[PDB]
Amino acid sequence: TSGNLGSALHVERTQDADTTVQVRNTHDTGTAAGARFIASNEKSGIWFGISGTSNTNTGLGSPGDAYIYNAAGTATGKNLNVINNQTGNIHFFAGSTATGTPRMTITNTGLVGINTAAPLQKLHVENGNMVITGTAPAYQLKENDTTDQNWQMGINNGNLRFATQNDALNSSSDKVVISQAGNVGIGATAPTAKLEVAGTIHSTSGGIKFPDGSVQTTAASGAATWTSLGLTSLGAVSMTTTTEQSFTLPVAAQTASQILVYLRCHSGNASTTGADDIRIYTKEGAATYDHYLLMFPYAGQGAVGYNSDSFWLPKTSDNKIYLAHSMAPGSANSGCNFYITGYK
Amino acid sequence: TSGNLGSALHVERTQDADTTVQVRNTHDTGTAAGARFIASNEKSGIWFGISGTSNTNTGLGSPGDAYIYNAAGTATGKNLNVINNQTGNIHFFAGSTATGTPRMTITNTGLVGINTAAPLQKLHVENGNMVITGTAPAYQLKENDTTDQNWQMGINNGNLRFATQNDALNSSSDKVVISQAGNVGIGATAPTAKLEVAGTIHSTSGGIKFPDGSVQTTAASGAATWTSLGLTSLGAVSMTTTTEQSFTLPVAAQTASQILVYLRCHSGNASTTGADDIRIYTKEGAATYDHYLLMFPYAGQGAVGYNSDSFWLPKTSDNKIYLAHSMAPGSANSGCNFYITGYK
Amino acid sequence: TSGNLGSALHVERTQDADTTVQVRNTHDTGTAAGARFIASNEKSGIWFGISGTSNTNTGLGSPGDAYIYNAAGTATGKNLNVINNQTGNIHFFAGSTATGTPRMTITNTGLVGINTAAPLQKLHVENGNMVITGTAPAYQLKENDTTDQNWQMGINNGNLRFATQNDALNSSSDKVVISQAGNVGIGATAPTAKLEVAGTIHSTSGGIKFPDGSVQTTAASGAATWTSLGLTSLGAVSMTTTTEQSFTLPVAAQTASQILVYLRCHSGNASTTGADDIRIYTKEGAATYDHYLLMFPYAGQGAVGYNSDSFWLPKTSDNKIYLAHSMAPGSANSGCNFYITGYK
Ligand SMILES: [Cl-]
Ligand SMILES: [Cl-]
Ligand code: NA
Repeated sequence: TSGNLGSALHVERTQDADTTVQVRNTHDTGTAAGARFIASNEKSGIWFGISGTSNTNTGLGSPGDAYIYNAAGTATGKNLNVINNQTGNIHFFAGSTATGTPRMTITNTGLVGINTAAPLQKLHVENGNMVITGTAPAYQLKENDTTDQNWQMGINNGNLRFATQNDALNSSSDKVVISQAGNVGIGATAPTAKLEVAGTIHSTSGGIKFPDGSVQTTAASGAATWTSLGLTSLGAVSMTTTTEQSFTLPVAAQTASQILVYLRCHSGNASTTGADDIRIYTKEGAATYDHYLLMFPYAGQGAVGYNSDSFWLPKTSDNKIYLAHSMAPGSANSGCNFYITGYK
Repeated sequence: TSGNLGSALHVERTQDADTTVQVRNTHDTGTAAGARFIASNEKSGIWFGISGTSNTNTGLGSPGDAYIYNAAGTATGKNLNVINNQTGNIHFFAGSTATGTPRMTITNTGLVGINTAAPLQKLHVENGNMVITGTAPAYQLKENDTTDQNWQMGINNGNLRFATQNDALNSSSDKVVISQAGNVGIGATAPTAKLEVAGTIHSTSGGIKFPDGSVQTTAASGAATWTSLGLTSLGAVSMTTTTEQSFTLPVAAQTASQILVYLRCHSGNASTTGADDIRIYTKEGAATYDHYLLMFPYAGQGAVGYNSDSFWLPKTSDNKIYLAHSMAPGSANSGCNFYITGYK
Repeated sequence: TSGNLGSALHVERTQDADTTVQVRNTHDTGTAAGARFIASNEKSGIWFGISGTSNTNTGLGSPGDAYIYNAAGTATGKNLNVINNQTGNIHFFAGSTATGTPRMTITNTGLVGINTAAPLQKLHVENGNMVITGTAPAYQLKENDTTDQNWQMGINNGNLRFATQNDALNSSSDKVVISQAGNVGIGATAPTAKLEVAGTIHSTSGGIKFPDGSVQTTAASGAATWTSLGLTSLGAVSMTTTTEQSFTLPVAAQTASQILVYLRCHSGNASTTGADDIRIYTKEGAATYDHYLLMFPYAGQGAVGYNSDSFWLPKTSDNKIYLAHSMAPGSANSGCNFYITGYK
């Protein structure tokens, strides 16, 4: 050996010039003219050449085109393999020599760049857009470590559709839609509102701003109208005790948030004298919700005093309402009538 | 014929070895050295070769590179056609022999795979990402069966923009935006809220959860303040009938949801005796909304009883409010005054 | 010269036919059989040929395949350059001759079409889908005029993730997520609601529709329960003036929206006679919020009249509440007690 690291037909000439094997045909008018090299076996073959400037064989291309043609012959299923056993790239230059920008590049590590020789991802389009077309084209994302939990962004009937997809990529399930109108739907598919959500909407912080006056809300709801019950008595009121009196709410209101009650009292020639702050209230455990009505009996008087109030109380879990005299007025010539008149 | 299914220069040798035509140039230092085959017509030609390891002709590549070069000559508009007339693939291998993973594959049915020989879509990037770059690069989706109802996902000024697009792909109309801040806007373009929607937001089910206390709301709105009208009388109250009395609401409140009213009554030496549950109410068709005030005249008495209440009633479509004595108290030494004092 | 615009081995024949240089090997059974052209220098070389139908050299492909093979030799880092110095295209045809649809096209201006010879963008997939696969594959959009303000649509654990990204494409920050469940989150990452927004939600117009009854809301919030204070006196009421009396709200309610107050009055043998419309109100600048309670003293009477009311008033910025007699009733045998009983 020498340690110096450097055929049926062999053409060799050492020179500061291309050593060239040329095939040539200058016939400018023959429909079948051309020049080409062919490598073949007994079944098929591969051709490398250029057609004449009047060549009509569209199987190879247009007149004057160049071609690399792997023929059919009697062979089937054959590949054409383009192989760079090198750490360089495969460069495709079109409309320039190699001094131009490579239109496409396949690096030695598998990356593919369009309009860039240095791709950053497996496919990288430099300084340009991408488009896909069809009757329902979709950009799909297939996750390999999971099973049938894939995604896609597609178009259908002008609606941009974000849909899940299976590992076979053939059973989409629309989850989000945006129409040409600009309306978005999440679980809806014909979004009429600017944003329809077929489900609960949650503000984790901040709450909800409104458009008429930029109203900011982070609470709940209220009311405006109510169901009347007329003068539905809650029971007899004792006039002789200052202890707590309970009353059971009508079944109809046992499902309400608020109840409206009416308390009326009168006193003529009473058996006591003094100010009775009647307390009306509902209970949620320790908490109470409290209203008062004044009843001032004056013993012996030849007249009749009277008072009433109508007010709202929270409807609580125990379905009761309570009443308590601060001073027992007495039943003599006096009265106290307690009614539930509405609920909501 | 035989049924056995199997040139200006013809090189044939049947053998268990490559039959080879070789051109060769070992000049390692010439700036113009190389070896190549050329097929040409009278206008242009195509070269297949390798340059010398000191070749400086950058039109073909870097020193020592291999090349397929379709020349310009005097020909214009010509194609280079790479043709596999076979049901196999076109394989591009870079950095390996054919025993490696094909970097790119073009199947016989038109599918293109990067890093996979078995693509599932027309373009399929196996085990890698895709990126597009520019000053406003966009992934576009063109629908062919429709006319100018296309979509795209682009970037502009750090904002991810989902915009409709025409079949010419040159007139985007932003519909959704997400900023680097993380804010989303639907019909807005400078989203300040975490989610701005230039239009109605609809919860089809579930309603709306809140962040302070996880409040869940599926209703509407209420109030807190109101417009005062002072003591604006609603009209004279008859003291002599138990039939329904109507009164017309002031024009100012005819647009409100609720009205606040004040009813006062007094009775001295009256002409009747008994409990009068005065009923004050508003009407929506069959429905009524009802309050009561007690008035207990006592004939002959040398004193004056008095009562009043101030309360809210729904403002209804007929713009009226009504009053009804359960017992006519009489006008003698007595009075009933009815006022609308506010609305909201 | 003539103005007419039209080698170590030179093969030329002008004819209406291909002028052909052929190399051929019909050995159908040799594991090493093949036919090929080779261009080489002293380090490496490039081969163009076809393998025998029993050729086992997988480095070139499968038996009978055709190949363009840029060899390793003693050369490193070398490119294979495919160059069309023409305004035409580079066409890749697979499964057809050039009369078919080009599977891939590289135009002279750099555009790349799959299944189309006339691409509209730098990369254009005609009548087909695109898919990317991996353990977390992403479609990325890199903006060049800005610095580290890029976007991407990826998949991770079945969740479609819209995340910002840097110009190095290696530090994603999830901003929007959609789960296989169909739930969307903006700033959340495990969306439980159909739409979670970790921040304020803004309706620029239209407001908010609801699902139970299609309720439409564009306002704010209300209440239902409240904090009781019992009978907490607001101060002494003067009985001798019709001028405005102020009272300071308890510190506990100075942070509330509404306050609930209780006013009681009684009158026996008074020193005046007439109707006193006691006015109770809160102030926001010019605006007042007004309730009234009737007190009708009757001088000399041998009885005691009484009245009370309990009602809600807006809690205003000045933390005061006010009271005003329309006629001073007098302190003789009479009383007026004013309490704040609740707030919310
Ligand atoms: Cl009275
Ligand atoms: Cl009262
Ligand atoms: Na009274």
